[PDB]
Amino acid sequence: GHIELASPTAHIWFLKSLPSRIGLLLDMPLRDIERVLYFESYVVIEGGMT
Amino acid sequence: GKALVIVESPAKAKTINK
Amino acid sequence: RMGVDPWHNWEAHYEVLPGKEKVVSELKQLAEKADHIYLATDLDREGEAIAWHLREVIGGDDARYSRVVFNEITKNAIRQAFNKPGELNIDRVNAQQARR
Amino acid sequence: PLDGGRFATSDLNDLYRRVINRNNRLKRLLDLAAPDIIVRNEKRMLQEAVD
DNA sequence: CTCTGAATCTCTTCCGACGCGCCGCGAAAA
RNA sequence: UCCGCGGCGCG
DNA sequence: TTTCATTATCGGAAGAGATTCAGAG
Repeated sequence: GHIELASPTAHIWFLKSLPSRIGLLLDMPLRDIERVLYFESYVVIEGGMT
Repeated sequence: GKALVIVESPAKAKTINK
Repeated sequence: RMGVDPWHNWEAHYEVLPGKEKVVSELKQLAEKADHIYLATDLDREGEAIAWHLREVIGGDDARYSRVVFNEITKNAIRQAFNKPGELNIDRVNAQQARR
Repeated sequence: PLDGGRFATSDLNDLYRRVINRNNRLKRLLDLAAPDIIVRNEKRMLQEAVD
């Protein structure tokens, strides 16, 4: 079967399994990735003259 | 989430919430 | 003084009753917890207007509001209330504004 | 099929049921434009269920 | 005196024989 | 009626 | 200064990140 979700969510292994592939791909520390993922902060996708 | 219902009379509310 | 302008297409100036500050304030904080707000005032034009005022004092988006009418206290009624609901009627609301 | 009409189930059923509950709750919340706080909380819960 | 780089510490992550008998338990919903 | 867990014993 | 109507009151080992200390300019 399959289930279609309203909003996407990450795959736990690619975050918790040290070293975090996602974080090193993004060049960002895992702590921030966790904080944004569980909706504790905002991150800037795009900023120009800002 | 939780639904908010609004009526005019308090007595009637207490009875509805039940 | 009147709070309505007969010479400017009946623009009005409504304002919370000097004795309902608390009442209105509690709804504003409680509104965030509620997902969908159900206005369940009387079906007549006065009740319809109270619903209209609540919706404009609590703010939010139209879709966040629903109109339900309770037949009786019996469960055979409080149930059907959320079964086949609807939204507030403008014509009814404007009829009450005209009288007022 | 357990004795007396009851049943024995894998935990996978519980996990899938929780995920389904969270997903349908999220969609029914989303389709009516709820305030951002509750939608974010429920998205977090859904992520927790997936994990 | 101030910064940068390496060491040191703190936190996180794994994994701890193998067969085989027994026993008694698990879950309810409106 | 197929599963898991807890204890006990054998090597 | 001032009027209307309505509604209802384990331990050990490894790895990664963070912090600190020593050496250079």
